[PDB]
Amino acid sequence: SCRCEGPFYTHLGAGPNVAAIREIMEERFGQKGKAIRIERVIYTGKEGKSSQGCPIAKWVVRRSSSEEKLLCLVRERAGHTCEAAVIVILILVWEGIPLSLADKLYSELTETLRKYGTLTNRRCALNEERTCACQGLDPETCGASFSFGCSWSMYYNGCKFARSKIPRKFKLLGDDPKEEEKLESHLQNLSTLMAPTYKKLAPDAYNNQIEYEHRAPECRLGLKEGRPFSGVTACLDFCAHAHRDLHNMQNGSTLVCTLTREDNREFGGKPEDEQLHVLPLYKVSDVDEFGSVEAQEEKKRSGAIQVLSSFRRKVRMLAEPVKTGSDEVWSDSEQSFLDPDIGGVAVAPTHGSILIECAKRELHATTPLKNPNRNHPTRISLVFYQHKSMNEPKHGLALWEAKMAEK
DNA sequence: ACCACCGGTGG
DNA sequence: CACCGGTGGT
Ligand SMILES: O=C(O)CNC(=O)C(=O)O
Ligand SMILES: [Fe+2]
Ligand SMILES: [Zn+2]
Ligand SMILES: [Zn+2]
Ligand SMILES: [Zn+2]
Repeated sequence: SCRCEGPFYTHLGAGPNVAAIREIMEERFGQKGKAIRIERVIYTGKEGKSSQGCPIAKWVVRRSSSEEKLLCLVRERAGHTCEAAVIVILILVWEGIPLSLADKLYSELTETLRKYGTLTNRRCALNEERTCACQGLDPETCGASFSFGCSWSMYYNGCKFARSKIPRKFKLLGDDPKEEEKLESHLQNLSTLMAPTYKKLAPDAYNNQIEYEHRAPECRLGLKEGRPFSGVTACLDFCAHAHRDLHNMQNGSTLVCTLTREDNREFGGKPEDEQLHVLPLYKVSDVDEFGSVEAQEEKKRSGAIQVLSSFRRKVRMLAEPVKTGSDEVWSDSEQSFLDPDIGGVAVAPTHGSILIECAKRELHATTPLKNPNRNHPTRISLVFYQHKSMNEPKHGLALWEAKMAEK
């Protein structure tokens, strides 16, 4: 209840002040002090974008040291003094899965998806004018998104598998059952590993996604009781333009596991290239977690908060909209950088890291790669989610069979 | 409003 | 190659 600004929700969760969040996260993660970093971010509502307008970052929150284990972005709600005055927006576990696992997933998923992977077009693959080339213009190499598990379907108002006699949640090109089983095993195993981390760090969101686990098990991933996830998307060097995951269930979240190219697996030192995760409607604070101006200035000079970097680069523009050859034009971010209130708070997720955010409510995006290449990607993101209305047994078979019966 | 959306099956 | 039809967002 409230009687006292951006989307309001508390399932990640929330408290009367920044200090309360620290207690909450210290309790959840188990460690105290340095291990947990909290950045205050400010919702401006003014979207950061290039002149074209594709995703851009204005600030990059980077892991400060090996000591930093948990990053939490918090939004202090303008004018509130209640028990949910400050809410958690993003949680990032730098050391999310074992590094040997992360190395092995990188290789295996890249190899499997490049040869047997089947494309999944998405509106967020393109800018508003549907004329950009953020993915790269080589069909064999361009960044791409692949969708697996279950997903919601307007045609059934439920799982897309409502008619499927034994559906293939991990359909690869053509036929090969053995390749699909191998891909299934990796992502099933990873789903299984990630659930307890999700329970631990975002229990309220985890609990919501678990409610109907026993009613619709056919629409859940994972091999062990506690199955919050329904679908997985693999994004290889994919530039996701600013969007919200509107199909996701209410009061849940998305877990994003990041895998990086081999030149970007050591703490510190720059790889080139690098893909960023962006909240285009936020700016960073004047002040650090505990309210010190000097402290936040130190982070800026040390690079824990990297202040970008207005650019003027050259890029491709398609002569005709994709609509569901090209010319060079130069892209600019001068205007987003002129306005202190135009947002673009980004994080640089590491190899093996796990990012938690309410992707349904928060506008978000990933930056385009300099030279996208899905066959040897700079970044692979593994995005775990549950869509709305995935609460019926057997992929909603009964419902549709019954709805068509009355006709 | 109203355009435009992380597919599948039978034929 | 053609039916099935929910709903946020500028
Ligand atoms: O790649 C991640 O950081 C973000 N992924 C998405 O926003 C998505 O595919 O819906
Ligand atoms: Fe998304
Ligand atoms: Zn673009
Ligand atoms: Zn309040
Ligand atoms: Zn299903």
